[PDB]
Amino acid sequence: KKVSITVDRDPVATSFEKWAQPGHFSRTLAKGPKTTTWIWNLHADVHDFDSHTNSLEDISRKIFSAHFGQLSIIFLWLSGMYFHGARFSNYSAWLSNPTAVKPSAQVVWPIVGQEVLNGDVGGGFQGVQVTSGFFQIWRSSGITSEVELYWCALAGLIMSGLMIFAGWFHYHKAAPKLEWFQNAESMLNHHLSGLLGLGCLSWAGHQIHVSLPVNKLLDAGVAPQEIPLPHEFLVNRDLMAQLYPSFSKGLVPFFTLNWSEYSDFLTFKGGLNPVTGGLWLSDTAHHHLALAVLFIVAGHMYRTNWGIGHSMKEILEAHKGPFTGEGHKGLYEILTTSWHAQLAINLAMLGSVSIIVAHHMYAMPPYPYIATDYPTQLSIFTHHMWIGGFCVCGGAAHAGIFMVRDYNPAQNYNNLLDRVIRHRDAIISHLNWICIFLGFHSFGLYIHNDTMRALGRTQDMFSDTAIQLKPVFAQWVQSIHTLAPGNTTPNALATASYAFGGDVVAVGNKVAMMPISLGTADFMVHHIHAFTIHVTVLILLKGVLFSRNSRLIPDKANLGFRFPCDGPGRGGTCQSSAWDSVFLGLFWMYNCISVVIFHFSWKMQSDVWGTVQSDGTVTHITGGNFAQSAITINGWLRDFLWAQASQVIQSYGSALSAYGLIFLGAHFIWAFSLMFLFSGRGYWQELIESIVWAHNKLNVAPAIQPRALSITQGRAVGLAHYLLGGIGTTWAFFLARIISVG
Amino acid sequence: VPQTVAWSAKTGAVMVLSNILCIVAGRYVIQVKSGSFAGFGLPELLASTSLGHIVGSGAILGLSYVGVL
Amino acid sequence: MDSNFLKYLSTAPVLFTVWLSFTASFIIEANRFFPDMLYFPM
Amino acid sequence: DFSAAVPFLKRPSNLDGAYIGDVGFDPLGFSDVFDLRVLREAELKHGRFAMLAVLGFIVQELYTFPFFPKMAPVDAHDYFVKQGGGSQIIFWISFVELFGVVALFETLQGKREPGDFAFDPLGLAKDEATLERYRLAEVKHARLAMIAIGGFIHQYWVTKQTVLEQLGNF
Amino acid sequence: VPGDAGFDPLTISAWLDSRWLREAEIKHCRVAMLAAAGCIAQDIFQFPGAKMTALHDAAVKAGSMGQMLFWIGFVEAISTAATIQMLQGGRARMELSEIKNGRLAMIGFSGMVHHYFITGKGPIELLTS
Ligand code: CLA
Ligand code: CLA
Ligand code: CLA
Ligand code: CLA
Ligand SMILES: CC1=C(C#C/C(C)=C/C=C/C(C)=C/C=C/C=C(C)/C=C/C=C(\C)C#CC2=C(C)C[C@@H](O)CC2(C)C)C(C)(C)C[C@H](O)C1
Ligand SMILES: CC1=C(C#C/C(C)=C/C=C/C(C)=C/C=C/C=C(C)/C=C/C=C(C)/C=C/C2=C(C)CCCC2(C)C)C(C)(C)C[C@H](O)C1
Ligand SMILES: CC1=C(C/C=C(\C)CCC[C@H](C)CCC[C@H](C)CCCC(C)C)C(=O)c2ccccc2C1=O
Repeated sequence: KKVSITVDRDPVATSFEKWAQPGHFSRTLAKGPKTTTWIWNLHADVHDFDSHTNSLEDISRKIFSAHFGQLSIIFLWLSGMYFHGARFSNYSAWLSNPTAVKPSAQVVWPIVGQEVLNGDVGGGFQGVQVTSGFFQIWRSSGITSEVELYWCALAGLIMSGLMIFAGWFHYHKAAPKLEWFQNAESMLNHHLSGLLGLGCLSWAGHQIHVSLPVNKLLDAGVAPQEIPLPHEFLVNRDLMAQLYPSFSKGLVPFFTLNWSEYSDFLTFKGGLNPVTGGLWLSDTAHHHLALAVLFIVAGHMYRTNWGIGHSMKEILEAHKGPFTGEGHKGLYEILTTSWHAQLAINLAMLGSVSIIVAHHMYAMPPYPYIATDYPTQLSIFTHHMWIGGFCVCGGAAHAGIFMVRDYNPAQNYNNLLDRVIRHRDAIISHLNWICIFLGFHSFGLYIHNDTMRALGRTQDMFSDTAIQLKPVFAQWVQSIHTLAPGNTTPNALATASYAFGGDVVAVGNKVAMMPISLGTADFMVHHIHAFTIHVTVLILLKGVLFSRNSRLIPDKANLGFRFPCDGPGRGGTCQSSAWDSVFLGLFWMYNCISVVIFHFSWKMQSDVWGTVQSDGTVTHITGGNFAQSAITINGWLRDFLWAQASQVIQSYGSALSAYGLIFLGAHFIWAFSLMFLFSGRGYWQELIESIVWAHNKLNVAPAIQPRALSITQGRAVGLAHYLLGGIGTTWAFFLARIISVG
Repeated sequence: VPQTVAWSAKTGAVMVLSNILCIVAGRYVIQVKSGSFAGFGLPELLASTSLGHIVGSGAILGLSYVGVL
Repeated sequence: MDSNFLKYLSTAPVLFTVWLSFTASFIIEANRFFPDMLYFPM
Repeated sequence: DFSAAVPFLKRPSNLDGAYIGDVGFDPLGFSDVFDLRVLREAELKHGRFAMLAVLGFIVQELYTFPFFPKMAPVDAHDYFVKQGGGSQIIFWISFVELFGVVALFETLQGKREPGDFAFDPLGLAKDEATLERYRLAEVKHARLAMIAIGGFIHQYWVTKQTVLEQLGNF
Repeated sequence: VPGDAGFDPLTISAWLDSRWLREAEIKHCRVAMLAAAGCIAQDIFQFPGAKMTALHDAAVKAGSMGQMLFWIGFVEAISTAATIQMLQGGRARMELSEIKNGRLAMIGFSGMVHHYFITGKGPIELLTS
């Protein structure tokens, strides 16, 4: 039983004394401010626990309790989302008419004329239209009343209180020892089996006993207050067997392995529900039940306390071949002694999963009536692309913090890390060449087209009409997925998504999903994507690989992860740190994700979204202009940015005037950021000197001597306002555009 | 839909076979622990029969799928 | 009341957040009871 | 040692007969986590509210003031929400509770017993012995009235009959 | 240590606390004692205004089982404090009699309930016929 619970009791005293002493956590900051730099250095380094403490135990304790604090905030956030749905929303009116009522769960106070924001969202209601997709979640959950939304809100508040108690309790009363945190086999067994496996299984149970009966009655057309309460399905097994006759047999088919009996509610239909335009919830129930089984199975792989299981160290040390030296030896020690190495992996994977979520949810719309709510489809795609891109760049941020700090060459001799660092010139030169090739052969095709169209030579352009760059591999994969039902997925009845080909699914005369054809414009913008992702990898990988040393600076690890430069010598070493590649790679992430959401927005409006009428033909939002106009930059400028900015500019005096104001406000913040990005600290300190002089003249100089921001903080402030401004402009542009027309 | 059959002694036979198959396999391949009377305990027995109900359930469903039953 | 908790509430960010929330709050209230004051009424 | 009340439960250890009414009943171990002075202040405050409430019921069926309409105590809650006297009572309770907040700070700072407001106008407490018995009786009544309160309000909901009329009928 | 016939063939005692095992066994003993005696008692006589397995669901609609659940749940909460404080740190004949009759009650109750599945009848009702 070497996997055991070990706790120090009453480690840290619950006292308000350190609250009154800002900066108590570091030796530099605890002696108080003398310049204004102290104030900024206080906020900058506060959650950098491994910069304050030497011991991995105290660092692990601070992290565990801070994760409870984060959970408490998320539960509070969720509880408020339910309460605004319960109290300030048109949810009940939306349940009766999901295709007519626009979801709204935010009402403004009348103060300075701002009550114009309470627009007519429908259902005898005035409020701010919400695009987070909660209404579609709640109907998928089977909520059907505001009373149940109040109970969910209380359930979030109780959980929110319990997490903040646990964070206090596990830091101040019962803090686990380092040997508790260093149980990677136990944690993985429980997080696969217990968290993910029982998470899916329990949710499958809710889906089967609550979501499936309630949503069958809704899609049959029964009024929400005419629907039995969710526990009457749990007790009256006769009533549940009316909707799904397999329930007449109970749990004998489950235990005797006669699973085919359960095909009423555990289907493999594929495609969409014609009534709601969403995934069949009988499929999602089977999906979560099947996922639950193999998460519970996966969580029995590793060895804890009984000899059965794998040692993760043994798996890693055995995988070594003739190209890779000692192989994965020493990686277990890295990943059970470095939190940053763990955070680097988990941020890159969570960011990747968030990017996948964006693609899977628009193409295979999971919730009822979310596919034809186009403001939600655009909002949750754009939101989850940004979460993914940010989290991916923090994976390289913390891979750099690992390499600078937690990397020890003595324990990493001739293994995979040692070998990567020892040919990093070959990696970075090959990536650099790919990015030049990719930029020339993706963006240069656009420049070729701008010139040819401007020169009157439309026969010389790369277009469907002219020279054709077809995406044959993507078209071929689309062919296979339409052929899969009955052929390579024989028991499936419909395709995984109608985006691959097949029918047009219409709900309330609006397209839910329909085949997303790929042409020359799709070939061009996909290689635009591969170029922007590869350059982002190039900037971030070069920062991780050269974080400790270069040919330029032989001792970059002694300067740290985050330093501004090593002087104007060697020609100039401005922005040479690993932090400065995260800084430069967040711009190229911003560039990458901006083109992705622009590609998504224009393609869905031009080729997918719109209205169906007689003869079954579809009138799209921008009328199919993507194919012949997304091949030039002038087409993107004119037919996408200029044409679709009309709604946000003409929004003044409407309920969308808030988006019009945020459009201008974010344009401001973006431009203001360039003051911090294009300027240097030395100018601003000398300007402050004259301002200090005028204060000295009036005897009003401060005792905390004002300083210009650090070189790094000028970069961090410039990047933050650039991101706030750039993303905030697109947020207003996307939301005012798609609320008006979709 | 893949045909499955109500529990019969044939279903039992496959399950029994699979459980025993894994009990013998577990005596051979479990690396950390009288062919079955050395070092055999409950976590070894509870693991081999857990894989038997995984292998047996898969075998039963597959043999029902193809017609062997 | 605890003197270390009162010394915490006397810290610059709390007082800045409280004072400017109080300041913002009586501008908001003044514009509720007396709205649309483009000029000093005279 | 073992708990006086629950023989098979161990004594909590923050409940060592310091307070009057201590029978060692604390299974959830809220006294291992939270300050027992705060908990005792709440115990006596909840109990005093409950005692005034149970009497509040009983007298309100027997008599009501001529200027106020005759009606059941839960109906009185809703009537005085909309009439204005409920906010009156809420304001004056909240006013007293301000000096109660000061009182609880005095208790936390060590200078006051948790429910002691020095409220002995009629001099009923004579010396140490009678005061210990009186406060034991107060704690026992306070806990009992908290139980009682749940019964009158919940029973009125389930069967729409008042406490005295429910004893009178059935 | 009570009721030790040297009968642990599967050796559960090696991989779970003997205190936890004894507590669970004696709880199962006493619950099954009440259940088996109650199962025979219903066929012997009936409480006014009030068969084996379906009567569970005939009783839940009134709220009887829910109320009993609430009070068992309360007692089991103080009893989970009991087992945690047990675990974190002329009469022996009577303990052995309790544990023996309780194991017998587990066998007996299992018999009566599966007899209900066989015949839709209670224990002594079937015995009579
Ligand atoms: C967590 C997410 C979240 C978010 C973003 C919102 C957002 C909003 N809510 Mg909702 N709400 C939430 C959770 C949330 N709520 C929860 C969990 C509940 C249940 C209790 C509610 C219950 C609720 C009600 C009942 C109402 C709102 C209302 C509102 C709106 C105005 C709030 C306002 O100005 O009050 C401002 C109130 C103040 C007292 C101002 C306080 C400002 C101080 C100075 C902030 C300082 C914080 C402090 C310094 C932190 C440090 C502590 C210190 C010790 C140093 C706004 C849209 C209102 C609305 O929609 O009206 C139409 C409304 O009436 N909310
Ligand atoms: C089955 C066991 C189990 C489960 C469910 C979890 C669950 C979790 N752990 Mg893990 N953990 C476990 C065992 C388990 N742990 C063990 C054995 C160890 C020791 C090796 C650890 C060590 C560990 C560390 C070091 C950390 C976690 C963290 C987390 C949280 C991850 C963030 C998240 O997704 O939360 C959100 C998802 C949720 C579902 C929220 C649920 C909140 C409760 C706690 C879940 C369980 C409730 C209960 C069992 C369900 C009752 C069901 C009932 C109604 C029928 C999550 C609550 C991290 C964290 O955030 O710390 C707080 C973290 O830093 N765990
Ligand atoms: C699970 C996620 C996670 C976690 C736990 C951490 C944790 C950490 N990171 Mg990492 N990081 C993450 C994600 C994460 N990061 C992501 C997604 C990125 C990409 C942007 C980075 C990029 C990154 C860098 C580049 C650096 C860190 C650093 C740090 C450490 C110091 C934190 C601190 O003191 O900041 C204190 C927190 C603040 C000062 C907050 C201010 C930040 C912004 C500007 C405010 C937020 C704006 C807001 C959302 C919008 C405002 C609305 C507007 C309209 C008003 C800590 C170890 C630093 C370090 O040295 O580590 C050793 C460091 O240099 N991280
Ligand atoms: C429109 C603005 C713009 C442009 C064109 C570039 C261009 C480039 N950047 Mg820069 N960058 C920009 C803004 C821009 N950046 C900003 C704002 C930042 C701030 C954070 C950065 C930060 C940055 C970093 C950190 C990195 C780059 C990299 C790159 C290169 C990518 C490789 C490539 O595509 O090669 C192909 C070249 C192009 C697409 C340029 C346009 C050429 C077109 C096809 C026309 C060519 C016409 C032809 C030459 C005419 C010849 C005749 C004429 C002379 C008369 C390329 C040189 C990366 C790099 O150098 O690695 C390879 C890299 O690591 N950039
Ligand atoms: C302290 C102080 C002073 C004072 C004072 C004051 C105001 C003192 C007032 C004290 C009061 C009001 C005590 C009341 C306690 C009530 C209890 C314990 C509840 C019993 C109910 C039960 C058991 C029940 C029940 C039942 C249920 C639930 C429902 C029914 O269907 C059935 C049933 C009826 C059986 C003064 C000013 C004198 C001065 C002095 O110097 C200091
Ligand atoms: C919401 C609202 C209203 C209201 C209201 C109110 C105030 C409703 C009242 C709620 C209360 C006080 C519920 C508490 C009940 C006490 C319980 C359950 C204790 C049971 C003892 C147990 C389980 C065991 C005891 C034990 C046993 C075994 C024996 C040994 C001792 C012990 C261990 C203690 C209004 C009227 C204002 C109207 C308004 O429009 C809306
Ligand atoms: C303007 C500017 C300054 C001057 C700006 C300073 C000294 C900071 C002024 C900030 C004031 C003092 C407080 C900020 C309050 C803001 C109104 C709100 C900010 C939001 C959060 C900080 C709360 C630099 O120091 C600098 C340094 C390096 C590169 C570029 C620049 C640069 O561009």
